[PDB]
Amino acid sequence: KDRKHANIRRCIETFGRHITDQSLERPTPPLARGVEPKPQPVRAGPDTGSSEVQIAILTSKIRALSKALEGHGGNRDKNNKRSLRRLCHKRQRLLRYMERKERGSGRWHHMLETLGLTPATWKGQITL
Amino acid sequence: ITDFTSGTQHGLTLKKFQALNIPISTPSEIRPVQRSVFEADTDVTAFSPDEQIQEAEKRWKFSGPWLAGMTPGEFKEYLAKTVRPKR
Amino acid sequence: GIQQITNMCSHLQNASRARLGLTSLPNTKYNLALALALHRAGFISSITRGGPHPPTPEALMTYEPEPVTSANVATRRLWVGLKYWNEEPVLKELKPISKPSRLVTASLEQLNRVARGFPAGYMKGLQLGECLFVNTDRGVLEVREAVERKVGGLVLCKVK
Amino acid sequence: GKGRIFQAAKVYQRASEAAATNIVSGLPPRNPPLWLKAIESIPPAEINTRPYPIQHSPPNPRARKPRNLFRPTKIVYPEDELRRDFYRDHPWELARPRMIIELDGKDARFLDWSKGLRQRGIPLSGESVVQRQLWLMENQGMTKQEAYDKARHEFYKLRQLEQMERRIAVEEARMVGGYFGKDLLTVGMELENKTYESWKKWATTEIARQESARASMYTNVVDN
Amino acid sequence: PNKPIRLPPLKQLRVRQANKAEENPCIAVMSSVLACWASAGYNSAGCATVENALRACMDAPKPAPKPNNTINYHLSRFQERLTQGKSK
Amino acid sequence: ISVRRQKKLKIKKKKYKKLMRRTRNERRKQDRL
RNA sequence: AUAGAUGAGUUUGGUGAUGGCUCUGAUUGAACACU
RNA sequence: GACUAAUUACGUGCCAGCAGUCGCGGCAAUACGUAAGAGACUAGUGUUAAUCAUCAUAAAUAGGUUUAAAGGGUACUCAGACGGAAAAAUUCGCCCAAAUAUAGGGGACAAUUUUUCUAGAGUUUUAUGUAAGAAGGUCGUACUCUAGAGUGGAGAGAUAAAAUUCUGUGAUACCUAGGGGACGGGUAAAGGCGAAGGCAAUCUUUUAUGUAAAAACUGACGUCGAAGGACGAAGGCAAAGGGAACAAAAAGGAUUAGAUACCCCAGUAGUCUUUGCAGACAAUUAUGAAUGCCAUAGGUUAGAUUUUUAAUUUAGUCUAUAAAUGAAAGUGUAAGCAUUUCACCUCAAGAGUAAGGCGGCAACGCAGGAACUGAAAUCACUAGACCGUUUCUGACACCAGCAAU
RNA sequence: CGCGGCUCUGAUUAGUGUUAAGUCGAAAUACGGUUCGUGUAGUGGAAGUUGCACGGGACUUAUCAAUGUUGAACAAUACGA
RNA sequence: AAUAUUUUUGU
Ligand SMILES: [K+]
Ligand SMILES: [K+]
Ligand SMILES: [K+]
Ligand SMILES: [K+]
Ligand SMILES: [K+]
Ligand SMILES: [K+]
Ligand SMILES: [K+]
Ligand SMILES: [K+]
Ligand SMILES: [Mg+2]
Ligand SMILES: [Mg+2]
Ligand SMILES: [Mg+2]
Ligand SMILES: [Mg+2]
Ligand SMILES: [Mg+2]
Ligand SMILES: [Mg+2]
Ligand SMILES: [Mg+2]
Ligand SMILES: [Mg+2]
Ligand SMILES: [Mg+2]
Ligand SMILES: [Mg+2]
Ligand SMILES: [Mg+2]
Ligand SMILES: [Mg+2]
Ligand SMILES: [Mg+2]
Ligand SMILES: [Mg+2]
Ligand SMILES: [Mg+2]
Ligand SMILES: [Mg+2]
Ligand SMILES: [Mg+2]
Ligand SMILES: [Mg+2]
Ligand SMILES: [Mg+2]
Ligand SMILES: [Mg+2]
Ligand SMILES: [Mg+2]
Ligand SMILES: [Mg+2]
Ligand SMILES: [Mg+2]
Ligand SMILES: [Mg+2]
Ligand SMILES: [Mg+2]
Ligand SMILES: [Mg+2]
Ligand SMILES: [Mg+2]
Ligand SMILES: [Mg+2]
Ligand SMILES: [Mg+2]
Ligand SMILES: [Mg+2]
Ligand SMILES: [Mg+2]
Ligand SMILES: [Mg+2]
Ligand SMILES: [Mg+2]
Ligand SMILES: [Mg+2]
Ligand SMILES: [Mg+2]
Ligand SMILES: [Mg+2]
Ligand SMILES: [Mg+2]
Ligand SMILES: [Mg+2]
Ligand SMILES: [Mg+2]
Ligand SMILES: [Mg+2]
Ligand SMILES: [Mg+2]
Ligand SMILES: [Mg+2]
Ligand SMILES: [Mg+2]
Ligand SMILES: [Mg+2]
Ligand SMILES: [Mg+2]
Ligand SMILES: [Mg+2]
Ligand SMILES: [Mg+2]
Repeated sequence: KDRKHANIRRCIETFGRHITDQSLERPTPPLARGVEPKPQPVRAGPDTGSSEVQIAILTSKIRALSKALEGHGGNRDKNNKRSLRRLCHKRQRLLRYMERKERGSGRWHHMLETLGLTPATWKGQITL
Repeated sequence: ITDFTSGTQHGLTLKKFQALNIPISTPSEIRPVQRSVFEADTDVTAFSPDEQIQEAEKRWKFSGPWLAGMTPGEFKEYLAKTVRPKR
Repeated sequence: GIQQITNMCSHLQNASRARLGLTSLPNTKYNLALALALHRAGFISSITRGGPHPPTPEALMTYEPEPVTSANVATRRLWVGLKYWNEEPVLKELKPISKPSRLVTASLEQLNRVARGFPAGYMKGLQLGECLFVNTDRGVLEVREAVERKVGGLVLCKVK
Repeated sequence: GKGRIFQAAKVYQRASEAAATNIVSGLPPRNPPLWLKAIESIPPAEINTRPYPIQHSPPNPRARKPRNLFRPTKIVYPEDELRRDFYRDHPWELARPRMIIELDGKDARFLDWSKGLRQRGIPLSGESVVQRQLWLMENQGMTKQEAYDKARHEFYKLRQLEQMERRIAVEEARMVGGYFGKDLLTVGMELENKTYESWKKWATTEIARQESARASMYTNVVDN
Repeated sequence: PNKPIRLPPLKQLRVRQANKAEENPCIAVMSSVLACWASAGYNSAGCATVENALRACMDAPKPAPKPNNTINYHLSRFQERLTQGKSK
Repeated sequence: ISVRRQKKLKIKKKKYKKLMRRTRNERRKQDRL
């Protein structure tokens, strides 16, 4: 549990939109036709709700659980088989939304290559 | 129904005590010195930040609790919810 | 969407059924449209938007609401004044017609028939006291207003 | 549905229609009830309509979905906080009986709290101190504690004289041949005797009763 | 610990046996007689004083019935007020 | 469904369960399991 | 096309429901029986 | 005969016959067969068959599923339906408005799309609380086995009563010392936890939701969800362990008219562990999931705030009510007012059956008719009667006594 | 000519419907005289019955050993069922 | 307080 909340601090420090707005070259999606960029108010705190941070936090829970189900006696834990299916499906709905919302922005590619999220994680149907 | 009860248990007990014709004096530690309670020096509740400790001995109505009296749990609640948010 | 008007129809019934003086509704462009039609028809007393608490009843009409910006739009609400007369509510029934699953659109030739107590399409004739509200280009009018303006549109609900 | 259809508010509408025409068609309607014209112009009031009750305190502004919007609110005044402070510092002030039975309701007409604690119509009690404190605290711009001390000391000087009168008034009456009845101290003790005696009867009866239980535990019926 | 609940609506709030049931006193004296015979014996002398008490009991007249208790009447006055109501 | 009517279904399912046992071997000879 | 919307018998010790069946209305490129 | 407009007499006697439905006929039948009268249609009149309507009786308009036919065992989820706020582009959907209308007008709503917004749904800040789940280990009361040629020396256990049975090869009872398996006392509550199934000794390790309070963050990312896949009580199959206790089977002793039974002496699978199959349950709240909304009171669970005494308040759960709703019983955080979406129902019986097929080692499961026979099946309530049903009230009803048969 | 489908028929054999008047028991409805049903696995001429877990459509059908009080004297022009 | 023999049938 200590690593759980320590990793949550790493995800916010790596994929936090307040840190990637300057570490990346083109984080935001490309502007649309007729749309002009305007200044927006500054954030009053760390970005912890963006789909990037959430997808990373779900990747940390999927590894801790999937690793516990593959360990000794992990097959006997038939009640957490649903917990894993709910983390992969919850992550599928954020990747399916962030895909069309980010329109292929650099901030969207930094999350895939860093976490290794391939199309099999959100594109089709996840059947475990 | 109006839940009532006879009040003579305390109503007449006050009339009995007042029939003894004795005042109330500050406690004395064991030269008897019976000092009255209602006096401008001791019987005072209003104060100012100028009065030092030498005048705090006269007051009788304090805002803070008595530490030695509070229980270990009542003391924790005081330290955390009344003292800690005052630094 | 039409789901909001359906919730508004049910709530206004539950409020009248409970004999409540005031009633709150979510502040939306669609709800204000039908509310003005009910008020213009004579079913509700007044419409004033305010915070989560009802305005001062003594100065309801004189109430001066604050501007609606993004800092308070999530808390605004439409406060409607219900009517009760002769030991009977004036807005007893608010049966809807166009539901989220199906939107019913009526023509001018059909509203002219429904306005005189004759069925037409998925609607029924209007009897004494009944009333039908239609959402058209000229706003949320009454079947007799839309018939006068010679327009059709989307049927919202039937009021008794 | 345990209730019944009460149409008490429509007795006129119903009686007015039943008296408009005659059951025997072809004849004029008979005279209506004598009460139909008396309340002709006095309709009933609107009942069963929940309004927004009077708010005796600023309602919670931070609530986004507030409940109990049709619930009467509690009536709290600035004096409630002063009454609790005084009567807690003077608990035995509650033993002094106080009548809450009004005579004609016109008691607050002669109360001028700029004069002092002693007012017309009301007795000198913890309320006079509260009303005097609230005046000084508001008009004279005194603090809660400052006004409390001033109004509290005036209360003591008046109570002291009351206790001194009882002592001197009795001592003064005996110096001229004035005798009195049984004081409260003596009457109180006599009552305890009658009760203590009744307890003694209950103690001796139960004590003897327990002896039988102690002897009945063991068995000695053989009479060895 | 929780406090006593508010009883549901009942048909009648009453106690079955209002007035206590008096136990025959001589039945207790007989038990003492049967105790002597068990330990001492039947044709013995230790049960003399106990057997005599059993004869004197059955000879004495039984007490008179006590006045009935009026508890059930007062329970019926405060039923709807103490409980949730009356059901029928 | 009442209990009286449930007992009607109880007798039907039992007589069938009891029949499929008696004719189990016969249905095995003819390859009708 | 603005007059066009209808019921009845029958389960029960009985009441109220549910749910069938039957009759009431119109008709046939009809058949049969008596005419 | 009634439905259905229109009556008597005689004969017949559950026979002969009548009948669309309910029904009629057992020796004084308005119902059968004659005679007369009466009611009606008319060159037509009846009957049979068929179709529509009756039937909201497959309900798109326009139904319903707590107890009457009918809610799937579960919810994560692909497709698919449905789903906020304030603006804009496009379609010109929708409307004028047709005649399958050229070309336009109106802009509320609708479809695709764009920009913003925070009320929905989510994330962070170790919450508290908690028998969800899993791994590796242990603890204890009782039980049982072995030994101490223990103490003691004739009974014990069983049942309503007994018998089979145990014991002189020393039992039961009372101890000592070694083991051996599974169980979970109190705490404990209308309490709580999980999608459900279900989860209650204890330590360490391990795992996903959820709830309260404030702030911050993302900015409609939402709900439902055929199918597939996963999970799924007890019992069961397969393999290897374990085996104290309980106990289908098999077996014996009693009870009884008979007794496979209920009871008893004993007792194998099985229950437990590990790895698979299996997928049926009163898998229940007889009530799918979810959203919006409707007046109070008394308890209770985990929090929060406070003038922490005692009152507010968020999310649950449980009793009793109002308006209301319902066939009623009753519900009343819903079985109400509405909406979304999936599953399912269309008289009884045959039947959840047959056949072909699919899954499985098997047991069985999924899916799923028709023929034959009917006018009824079915629900809630009301008042009684009954109860090897409770508490009472009368009576030679009984007890007791005497007399008699 | 072969394969597959389809119709009819088949010794023998199974289920179900109907039929007032037969035989054997008495399972359910009351605590139905062993609580009844659901699932599953056995068993018995038959209905039934047995193990295991589960449901109430059965026990909310619940109704005092807290035994129930000298709660401020008395007399007065006060007070007066 | 923890008690429990048996007792079928009715055109
Ligand atoms: K348009
Ligand atoms: K021995
Ligand atoms: K929960
Ligand atoms: K045994
Ligand atoms: K499986
Ligand atoms: K509550
Ligand atoms: K069949
Ligand atoms: K019951
Ligand atoms: Mg296990
Ligand atoms: Mg059913
Ligand atoms: Mg009946
Ligand atoms: Mg019906
Ligand atoms: Mg007639
Ligand atoms: Mg009949
Ligand atoms: Mg005839
Ligand atoms: Mg002709
Ligand atoms: Mg269900
Ligand atoms: Mg299934
Ligand atoms: Mg099922
Ligand atoms: Mg256009
Ligand atoms: Mg934005
Ligand atoms: Mg913001
Ligand atoms: Mg939120
Ligand atoms: Mg914790
Ligand atoms: Mg020996
Ligand atoms: Mg052990
Ligand atoms: Mg359960
Ligand atoms: Mg326990
Ligand atoms: Mg879902
Ligand atoms: Mg599925
Ligand atoms: Mg199993
Ligand atoms: Mg097993
Ligand atoms: Mg085996
Ligand atoms: Mg036997
Ligand atoms: Mg197991
Ligand atoms: Mg279960
Ligand atoms: Mg579902
Ligand atoms: Mg609970
Ligand atoms: Mg309730
Ligand atoms: Mg309803
Ligand atoms: Mg059927
Ligand atoms: Mg099936
Ligand atoms: Mg088959
Ligand atoms: Mg009855
Ligand atoms: Mg006799
Ligand atoms: Mg006799
Ligand atoms: Mg003789
Ligand atoms: Mg043949
Ligand atoms: Mg039985
Ligand atoms: Mg029986
Ligand atoms: Mg039985
Ligand atoms: Mg059973
Ligand atoms: Mg057997
Ligand atoms: Mg029963
Ligand atoms: Mg019979």
